[PDB]
Amino acid sequence: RRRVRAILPYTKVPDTDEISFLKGDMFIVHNELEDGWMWVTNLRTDEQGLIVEDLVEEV
Amino acid sequence: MRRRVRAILPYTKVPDTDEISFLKGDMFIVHNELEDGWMWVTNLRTDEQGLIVEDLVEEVG
Repeated sequence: RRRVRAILPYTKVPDTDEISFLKGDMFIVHNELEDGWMWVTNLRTDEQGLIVEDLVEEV
Repeated sequence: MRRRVRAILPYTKVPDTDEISFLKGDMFIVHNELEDGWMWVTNLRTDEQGLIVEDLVEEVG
């Protein structure tokens, strides 16, 4: 919880609500789901979507 | 991973069950789609995880 930053880029799986992102991107966490998933907002693109904890780090 | 769906109508869970209550407009992240028409999801407004019927939701985006 707080603001997390992508440690690597990521391209979403089609037909899911995952969002693609680039390394360095900052996110605000809205919900922390089971199995490391999170519903967030990417501050660069303003897109809302799912991202996994394995690809981000606390700021 | 997967997708988000939205409630088109409200629903009050049967007491003491794994169903969850929700309001029209609530957004859910789908974890499992059960062949019996139900699904295991998480309500993003309440953060509750449980069962909901697919007939009360619609696809988003």
